[PDB]
Amino acid sequence: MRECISIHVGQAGVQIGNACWELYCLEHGIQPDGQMPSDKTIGGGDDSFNTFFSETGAGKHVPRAVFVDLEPTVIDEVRTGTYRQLFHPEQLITGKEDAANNYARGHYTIGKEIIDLVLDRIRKLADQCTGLQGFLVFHSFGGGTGSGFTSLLMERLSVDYGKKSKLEFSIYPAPQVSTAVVEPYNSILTTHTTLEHSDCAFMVDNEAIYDICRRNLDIERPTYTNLNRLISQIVSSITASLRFDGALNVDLTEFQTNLVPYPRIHFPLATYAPVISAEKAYHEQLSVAEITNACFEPANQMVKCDPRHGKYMACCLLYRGDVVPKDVNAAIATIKTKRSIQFVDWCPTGFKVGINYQPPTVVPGGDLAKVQRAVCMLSNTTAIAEAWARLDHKFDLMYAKRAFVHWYVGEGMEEGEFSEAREDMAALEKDYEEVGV
Amino acid sequence: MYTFVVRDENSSVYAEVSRLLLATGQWKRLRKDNPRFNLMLGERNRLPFGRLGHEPGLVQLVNYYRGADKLCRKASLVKLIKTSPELSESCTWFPESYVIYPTNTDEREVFLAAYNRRREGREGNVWIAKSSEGILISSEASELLDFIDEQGQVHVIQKYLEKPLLLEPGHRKFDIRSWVLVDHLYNIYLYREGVLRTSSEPYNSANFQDKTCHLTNHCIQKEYSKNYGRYEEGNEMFFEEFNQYLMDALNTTLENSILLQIKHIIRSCLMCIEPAISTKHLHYQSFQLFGFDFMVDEELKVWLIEVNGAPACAQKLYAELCQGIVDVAISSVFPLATSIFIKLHH
Amino acid sequence: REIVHIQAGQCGNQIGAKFWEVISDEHGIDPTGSYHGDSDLQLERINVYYNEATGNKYVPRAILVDLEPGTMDSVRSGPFGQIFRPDNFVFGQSGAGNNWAKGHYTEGAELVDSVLDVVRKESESCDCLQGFQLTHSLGGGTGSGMGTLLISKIREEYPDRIMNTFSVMPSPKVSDTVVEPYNATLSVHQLVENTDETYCIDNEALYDICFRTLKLTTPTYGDLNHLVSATMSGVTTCLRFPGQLNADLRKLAVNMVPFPRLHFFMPGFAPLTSRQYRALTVPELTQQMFDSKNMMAACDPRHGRYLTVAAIFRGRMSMKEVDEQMLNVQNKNSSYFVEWIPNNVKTAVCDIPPRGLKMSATFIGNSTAIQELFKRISEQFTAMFRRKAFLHWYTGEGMDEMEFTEAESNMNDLVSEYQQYQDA
Amino acid sequence: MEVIELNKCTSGQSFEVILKPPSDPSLEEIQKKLEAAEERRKYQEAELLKHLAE
Ligand SMILES: Nc1nc2c(ncn2[C@@H]2O[C@H](COP(=O)(O)OP(=O)(O)OP(=O)(O)O)[C@@H](O)[C@H]2O)c(=O)[nH]1
Ligand SMILES: Nc1nc2c(ncn2[C@@H]2O[C@H](COP(=O)(O)OP(=O)(O)O)[C@@H](O)[C@H]2O)c(=O)[nH]1
Ligand SMILES: COc1ccc(N(C)c2nc(Cl)nc3cccnc23)cc1
Ligand SMILES: [Ca+2]
Ligand SMILES: [Cl-]
Ligand SMILES: [Mg+2]
Ligand SMILES: [Mg+2]
Repeated sequence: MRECISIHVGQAGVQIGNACWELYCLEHGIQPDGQMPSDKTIGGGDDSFNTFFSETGAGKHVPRAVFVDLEPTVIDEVRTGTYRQLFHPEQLITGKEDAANNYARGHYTIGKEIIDLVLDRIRKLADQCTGLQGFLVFHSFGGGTGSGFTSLLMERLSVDYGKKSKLEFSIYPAPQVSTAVVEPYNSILTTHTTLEHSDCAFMVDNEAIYDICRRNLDIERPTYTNLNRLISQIVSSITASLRFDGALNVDLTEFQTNLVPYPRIHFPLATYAPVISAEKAYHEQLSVAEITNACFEPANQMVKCDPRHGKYMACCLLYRGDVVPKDVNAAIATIKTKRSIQFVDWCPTGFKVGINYQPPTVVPGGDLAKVQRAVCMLSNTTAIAEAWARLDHKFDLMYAKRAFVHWYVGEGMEEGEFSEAREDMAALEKDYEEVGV
Repeated sequence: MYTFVVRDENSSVYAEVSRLLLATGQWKRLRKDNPRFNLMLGERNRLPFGRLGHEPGLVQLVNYYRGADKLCRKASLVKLIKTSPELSESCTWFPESYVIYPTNTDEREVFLAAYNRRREGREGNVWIAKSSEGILISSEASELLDFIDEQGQVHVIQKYLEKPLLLEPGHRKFDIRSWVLVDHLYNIYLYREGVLRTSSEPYNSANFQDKTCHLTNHCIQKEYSKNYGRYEEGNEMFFEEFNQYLMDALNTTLENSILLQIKHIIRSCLMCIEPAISTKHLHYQSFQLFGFDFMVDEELKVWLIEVNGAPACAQKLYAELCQGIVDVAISSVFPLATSIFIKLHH
Repeated sequence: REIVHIQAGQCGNQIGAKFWEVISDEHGIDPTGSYHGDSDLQLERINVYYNEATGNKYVPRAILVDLEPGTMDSVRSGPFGQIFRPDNFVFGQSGAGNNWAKGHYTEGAELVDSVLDVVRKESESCDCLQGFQLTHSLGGGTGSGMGTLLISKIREEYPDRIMNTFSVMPSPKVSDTVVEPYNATLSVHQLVENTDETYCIDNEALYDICFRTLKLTTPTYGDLNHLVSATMSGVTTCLRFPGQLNADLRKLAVNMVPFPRLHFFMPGFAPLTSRQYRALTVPELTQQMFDSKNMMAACDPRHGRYLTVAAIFRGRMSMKEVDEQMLNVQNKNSSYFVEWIPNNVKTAVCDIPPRGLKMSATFIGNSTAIQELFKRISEQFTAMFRRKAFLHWYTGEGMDEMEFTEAESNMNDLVSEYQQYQDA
Repeated sequence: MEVIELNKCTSGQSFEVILKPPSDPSLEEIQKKLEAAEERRKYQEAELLKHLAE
């Protein structure tokens, strides 16, 4: 057994971490105080769930998690919330003033003054680890902390833990819930500086989650709470193989091995089904074939794009609930005939499959109905480059006028970092295009 | 009130569509780069599909189907027909064809295997070569591939149709242009009016170096042809005259001898690619206007040669057709405050 | 987090007092500083503007400044007079005679250090001061001359805080003296260099609103200040109320100001109220807040383009309807929003409505049409300045014509810079 | 279409399905970057303060 440390940076990272750790506790039967009765090995163990929880002599299961934000208001809600007892004070780190939606304020100005404290708290977690495999890093692209502090922290983690894997869960910006006009700038800057320090990055476009909430949960104006419970379902679907018995995606290295053949193209697309309203009176439960088939509708992707007009480099199917292999293979056979699924020539056309018999846990009182089976597909398709296209266009529109650049230069960043980052992104877009057309 | 944006000024059909849209007082045009449009009349090259359908509060529609190029560029279409079970290498309405790459998978080593059986069986062995100006129709291969390699792009060469149907008086060749509009629901609509692009020079089966009685391009006929327009204004015979001719001279209708095959071919092609390009469940929607080019043989058998994805109309029919595009492709999605299309379904 | 508020001069102190009355009411605090509201939204961020004092008392973090005591006395005697700490009243005796040079160079210099002492005391009691807001007019002497002196002193001592101002622009329709264009031009030069964000409150617009649409035949300063206090409560709601968007003065500057110098905002309000019964529909609220007739800077928004817009809806209403209506405005008028700042319109909602309204909307636009305002001032300046008329009031305080030429040039430059982006 | 590496256990199973075969800077440089930005910031501040002294 090898440990995993979760790092939540900025508002989006922290509120999504709240959602995920609530879910985690519900799934492993860990009570809000940190007591897991089914855990007979008191005070320790090398069980699967121990990769995310440590244990105290008093039988308290404590997340291997650090929450970091540059202003205090959001992490203060963790400190006074239902799961306050879960986290140990040293893990919840806050500053006095935020980054003002300014990547350079988060990276350079305010980042330089809190980075060493954060690394010290992360080291205190790592020192409780017999064999740390690495880190799961949650953050927004658009926030000043989310982008700027995150990239600084990634650089330093590559330094202080060179052989360890680093995974991202990244919130891509959408105008319907965005908070800042400069989110494209911050997105490009943090992606350029982080690219080489991340082994695998799961992008969630708030636009897609927003629309999923509206169409399938009949939420008229989704809040961060709605979005985050849905996102935390997807995240749990992705990390279940690190927290449960199995043979697929058991360590972080396997994510890269199975999903990222070319190291720069490390942005797997996530598609999830079924999303069903708790207020659906009569629901007819969906078969393996129906949920698997729904994994190929753009409307269920974490990022709206069209995988028909791209190529696949890898594809993983993570099921939860009442599923057996033959029904999976039966669904795949038919789907292959009715759908445009093209793999790159140097890759095998195939699916790695993982099944966990326990169906998804749902937050009591939440928006999601219990279902007898669910699936999350992780596919590395070049189609996701569409999202970079969108972002790089918005960036180009502002930067051609140097609009807002003065706020970044005034924090000590050089204008050249802008065009450097944009050039890296142009390289990325070309990599995708040549791999996929 | 609806907004559109015009990114292909060099398109006659959509120029006329812009005018018709403005003339309704319910459409206003925006600057080419303004992303708050309902309607995009896109550029022909590298249209940015990846940026469509991410504008909240805007239903967005575009006049091209992403992926339809597989039908509309010559090597692509041959690959699609051969490899697609719906059409198959046994397809009976598409001529034998092969994809050849210049000197600088290919298919000339599979070509020759058939060409020499044609030459031994003492069959007509004329073959035509072209890509997507620079055409060679020859009788022996070493002229064909020799020409292909002087150019530098991928080429297709296919069994020339040695026994076409010839219009009298004149003993001349022709191709049939059908216009087909696929709307956002993937209804396939064939325009009632086709056109017969004729040649003005009786058909000389002797030397295939004279392209004036073997290629039916409206361009190569106005400039380099003797009597461009002696039989029909602009070398364009429409459907009423042509049906009349088929009745008088051959004792059939255009509908029975030819149009049935044309509707079958159109529906087959478009239904075959429907799963690859449909926008039925997409965050943006597509429609597209296609030009199917057909050649009839002396047995009243129809053949498909090119599908063009950005066709122009015949000056006589611009008005009616563009108004039809507005009615069935655009107002269907964006409503305002006896149809000229035949719907293909079976 | 904490904001330090400064009101300077007659106009600055009269609108400052009204602002504190209005937002003290909105937060449940009474003239004695004792909280008496019911909800708890009212207190979550109460410290951005108020200090807590002995006995659960709330004391505005506000310094009152003047060169003559008249209007200060009027405040102390006024409704909320006793809610301010008496030590924060800083005044001289000789006045400034509507003379920028007296405020900035002679009389004001004599008083400015003790104001900065009170500023220092208020700021060292702050956990993380985000910056300052100043209410003043530009047409008189104390607000314009000594307020801009204060601003550049505050900037010297606190170069990393935000400077925000509510600046009342003079108009001949509401005019105290003929030298107002001089004072205004001198002040704009200062503001363009030393504020991060300035709300341009045009006494012309305020007059036209009271006259042409509130049907007030003889508008008083009270009728004008009712509009100003509605607008000020509106534009600070996201600062002092917990919402989804946890806004502050710096984030507002970052998102609203694409180039340092173009930081002059057109504010707007709806429904326009006089000192009614029909509830407004969200579509109505939205059409009115964008209406030229609802804007407090006398400029035609159709004469320029919006660089950025922030919009606040107050009341219980349909978030969904708000989104739809805001998108409808942008999609139906996209001509007027620059296309090189994507998604340059942001919206926020607060459940708490202002007093006497079930719903309202406040508008904050950074438009290139603001250049009209400065052109107006510039014309009135030159008309006198070409004959050096009334200059002796200024040379008698040590000023040189060269300084008038410099401020005029800088304001004309500001106008050209706006015109540069009206056509990009 | 063949089914390989089936591994299975009481919480679930995993396996593979093939349909077709195949047709960083140092701590030094980082603290240098951070301090270079701090220097540009301190310089802009000194420019501002000198202008205000004028
Ligand atoms: N999905 C989701 N997105 C969020 C959430 N909170 C913020 N965001 C998105 O994140 C972006 C804003 O960045 P934040 O994470 O809030 O800002 P920050 O990282 O705290 O950095 P600062 O600028 O210092 O405040 C916008 O695109 C938001 O819509 C959340 O809880 N869930
Ligand atoms: N809107 C408004 N404008 C005012 C008020 N008092 C004065 N003014 C305007 O402010 C300018 C005069 O400056 P004033 O504040 O009286 O002089 P100061 O005391 O030297 O700062 C003129 O343009 C007046 O119309 C007021 O209460 N409201
Ligand atoms: C156009 O892009 C933006 C993005 C954000 C912001 N912020 C920071 C805001 N700040 C404050 Cl104090 N009030 C507001 C009221 C309404 C909307 N936003 C804000 C403003 C413009
Ligand atoms: Ca244990
Ligand atoms: Cl290591
Ligand atoms: Mg934040
Ligand atoms: Mg006065």
